[PDB]
Amino acid sequence: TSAMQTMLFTMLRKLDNDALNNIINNARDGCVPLNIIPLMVVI
Amino acid sequence: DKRAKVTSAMQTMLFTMLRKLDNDALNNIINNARDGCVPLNIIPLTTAAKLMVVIPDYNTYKNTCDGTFTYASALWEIQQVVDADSKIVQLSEISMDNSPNLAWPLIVTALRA
Amino acid sequence: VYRAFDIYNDKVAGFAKFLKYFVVKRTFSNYQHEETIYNLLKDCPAVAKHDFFPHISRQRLTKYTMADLVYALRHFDEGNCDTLKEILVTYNCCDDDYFNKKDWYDFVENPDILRVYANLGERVRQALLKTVQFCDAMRNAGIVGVLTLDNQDLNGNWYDFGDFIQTTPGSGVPVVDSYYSLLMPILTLTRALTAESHVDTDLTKPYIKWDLLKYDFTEERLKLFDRYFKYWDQTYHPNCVNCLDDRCILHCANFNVLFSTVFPPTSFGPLVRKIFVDGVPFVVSTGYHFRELGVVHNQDVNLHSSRLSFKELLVYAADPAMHAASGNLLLDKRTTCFSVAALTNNVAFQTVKPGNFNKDFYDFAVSKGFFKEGSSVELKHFFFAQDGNAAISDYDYYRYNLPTMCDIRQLLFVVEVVDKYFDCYDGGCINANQVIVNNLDKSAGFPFNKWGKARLYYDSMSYEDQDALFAYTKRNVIPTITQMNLKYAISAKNRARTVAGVSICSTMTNRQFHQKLLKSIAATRGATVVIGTSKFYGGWHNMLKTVYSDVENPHLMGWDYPKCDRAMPNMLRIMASLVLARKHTTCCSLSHRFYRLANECAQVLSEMVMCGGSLYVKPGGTSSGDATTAYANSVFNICQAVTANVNALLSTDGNKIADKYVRNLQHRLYECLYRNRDVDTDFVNEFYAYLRKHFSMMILSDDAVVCFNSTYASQGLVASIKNFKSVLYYQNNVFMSEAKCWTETDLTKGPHEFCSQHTMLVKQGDDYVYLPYPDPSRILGAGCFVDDIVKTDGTLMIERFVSLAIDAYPLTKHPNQEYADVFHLYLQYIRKLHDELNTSRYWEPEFYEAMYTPHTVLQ
Amino acid sequence: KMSDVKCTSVVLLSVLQQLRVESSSKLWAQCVQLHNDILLAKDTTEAFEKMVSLLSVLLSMQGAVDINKL
Repeated sequence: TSAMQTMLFTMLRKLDNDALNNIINNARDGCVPLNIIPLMVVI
Repeated sequence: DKRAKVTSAMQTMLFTMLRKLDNDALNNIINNARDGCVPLNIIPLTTAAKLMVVIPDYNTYKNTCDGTFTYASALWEIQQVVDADSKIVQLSEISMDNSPNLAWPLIVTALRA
Repeated sequence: VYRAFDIYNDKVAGFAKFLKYFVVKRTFSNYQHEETIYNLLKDCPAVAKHDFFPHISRQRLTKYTMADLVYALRHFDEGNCDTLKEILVTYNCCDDDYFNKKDWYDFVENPDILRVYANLGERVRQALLKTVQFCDAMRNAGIVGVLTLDNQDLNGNWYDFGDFIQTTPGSGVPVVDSYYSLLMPILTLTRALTAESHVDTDLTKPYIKWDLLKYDFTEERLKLFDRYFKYWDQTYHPNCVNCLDDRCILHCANFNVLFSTVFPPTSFGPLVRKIFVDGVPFVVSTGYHFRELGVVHNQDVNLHSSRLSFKELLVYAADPAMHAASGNLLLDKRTTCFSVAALTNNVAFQTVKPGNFNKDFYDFAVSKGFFKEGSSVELKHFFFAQDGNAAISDYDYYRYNLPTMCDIRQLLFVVEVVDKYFDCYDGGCINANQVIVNNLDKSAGFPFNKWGKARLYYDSMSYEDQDALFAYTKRNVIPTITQMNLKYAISAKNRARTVAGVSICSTMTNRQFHQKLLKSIAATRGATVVIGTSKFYGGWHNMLKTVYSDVENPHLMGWDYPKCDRAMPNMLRIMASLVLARKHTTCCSLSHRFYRLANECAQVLSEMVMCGGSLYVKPGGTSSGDATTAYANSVFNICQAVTANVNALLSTDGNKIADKYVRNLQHRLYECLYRNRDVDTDFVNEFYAYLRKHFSMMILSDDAVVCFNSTYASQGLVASIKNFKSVLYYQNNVFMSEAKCWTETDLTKGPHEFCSQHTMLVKQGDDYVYLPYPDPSRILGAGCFVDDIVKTDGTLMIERFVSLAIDAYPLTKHPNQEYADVFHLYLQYIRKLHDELNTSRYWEPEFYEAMYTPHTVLQ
Repeated sequence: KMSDVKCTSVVLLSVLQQLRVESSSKLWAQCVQLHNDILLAKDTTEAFEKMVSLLSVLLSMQGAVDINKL
């Protein structure tokens, strides 16, 4: 069941958008948010 | 075989429904009819001893389940409020400001008084 | 100016618009005649004042008569409906700016119009009372004549006494068939009998505190009848058990529907009693109070029993009495539907998962040049996920089912024409050892789905038990329960899709009732109803050339039924069930057929539905889980089409019909609708043949294509799409938008859309044949997304893709290259999938070609 | 870039539901609304912003699938 997230991130890197890649790069090293992003970040 | 199984299951369900119905209210309602034959929609209405109000928004909580409430020409008092996730929401939690913080709808369970 | 008239004389007949306060009018003999008749009917308070000076001057009348109102509400057209707006505005039912809102006329969108129309009801009922008063005068003064709606103004008064004749006192007789029959559809629309819910029939006083234990109301029904329908010259049974024929059943149910909207809704539903089973008091249903059929008391009511049989156990488990009584009281504030009882301690919530995206086929398609920005074929069909409060938001849609009263004289002839439409199939009551069981894994309804599927109950009940249960149903009522659930399905819209599991105790007997008829309708080719006729092997081409058969100036037309399964009135569903049961003239007596009708009306019309975790009351509509809904919908469709044709043939000015046969047909149609109560089989056959000639329908469940003589419908001799709009507005309480109704003038371009498919003529085998092709984006959606069942075995995925390729083959003849690319892509993909694992090899194109030619007609 | 973001949203809500997000009624309703709004999106930047919003509730949630290793 762990391969579902791997293929999801494969598709995400296939998209290659500025916002999505920025958010994933941030969350890579723990700098994640806490609430849903509106249309609460830590560290 | 499985016919015996479904007979036993139906019997068990019928008995678990049967041993939670009879009381003074049920007979006091049935024995005032023409030949002891009342509609069905009024046995849980004026004989039951517990009401479950499904409140979707805070306004329908104000006008319906204010902190006693009268339904079916009787007296109930709001109690044991429960949100969509089955978490005991204390009556203090259900306010105007703090309403978006708890997952609607709420389920109020009130005893008959 | 144009005013609606109800006319019947030696040269014209119908209810149509013809060109003609203190109205003034103009024969010496007619002058004296009207003067004498008025003088004899002068003292009645329902007559308007008349001034005989040479002219006949009437005084203090409205601008529109009740005929104008009945027409505007029965021939509605949002483009030209200024008279309805003027009527609504003038009597303070709404304001002028109300008609600046969008979709105000619509019932689904903006249901507040049901509050504006209702603001006429009291006025309406006032007129009704006046009517009775008027007739009293004519019964006490010796006056014989017919009552026309175009004589009673909107304030109730009457005038125009020219048709009447002087006779012996105390014996004058009014005839009120046309009047009441044309007023009937708008009695419930405006809620005319609301003031009967109050204490002394006054809208300024509290509602009657009706005794909760009271359920019969028969005396009050007869009182209301005698009060408003005093001169209706036909025996009215408040309980439809006493009728003599299914026409009597329809006739009396059409009145009980109107009279049941003044009583407390807690008095309907099953009537229950406390019986003693082996000493212990059970609560079981010993009757049922239908809003349509009155009070029905079961005949085999056994008390003080020693033990129960398996059949009795099924009747008791399905008996909601033990469930609604022994549960908890439920006040459900999420919906306005009547809520009965919560059987659990906490409301349950149900969700729907997203689709299971197949990435392999998608990458394959992108490698095959598809999904380019700017392509004509897209991905538009997804599995939408649903949150918790979805199912109930589905159930609340039943707020679109309203009480609807019908034109009883019109319906009593439309039912004959519809029975003629079905007069070629076999039917009757079959035994238990002849029922052919489809999908032995269907849900068995609540509370039966707690222990197994329908297969379980079918294998536990011997044939004798099923026969005994059928006989029981033919003498008693079993108000079973259904269970609603959310459905996992593909759609281009995110709306919630639901399936209703009807209990096994209802389907087990509905099958023994309707199996022969359904099989005979499914095994016939070339009729008006096409159900069970595969589009394969020329079937589409044959069906199209059957619809094309002999229409003179052929045009094609189609329509939709907005909120069909939710808003279909109960009167029309009872009519459909009676049309279907009309085959039982050698296997059932009249009482048997009425008990079957009552069983069905209790089980599939106004049953108790367990949604979420509780039991509510279903106000009406069809249950998609019934085997007989696909055919009852076809009966409803044929009824609506025949009704549109009747209202098109009548509402046209018979003085401009340059034909003589058509004008005589219209005259005879009026004679057979509101006169000659006995059915005229000769004219019924004449009208059926006329329709077959000039209006040829192809109808599957609530889906229809029509080939019609365009020159006639150009003049009004045949139903048009605006006629279907009007009929659906006044009979189905739903608005039909012409943005979803298609008309096609060229017959080479076949039906624009029938059964969610398209048609095009192609040259195949040196012969031009009509082939159906589907929307390509839907097939791409069904290929890219699956429902998470084929992920464990490749065989089912291969079979789904082969079915999609089969469905996709005809696009190879489409002129758009990208459309044939779809089938070629499917074929490449299935060749791949077969490599992973001559006319029977599913991996070559000649296995699919042979599916669409009648020269290889096997399965 | 329209079909790709749509199937990405499909698999993203698949993962979200797989992580028992459906046990929070409010958060699951938010995720369902965003998914259904992406599946009806007829423009690419709105689909992308709804997609990053829907990914937020995946990478803001901790105890979920790891991301530093992928």
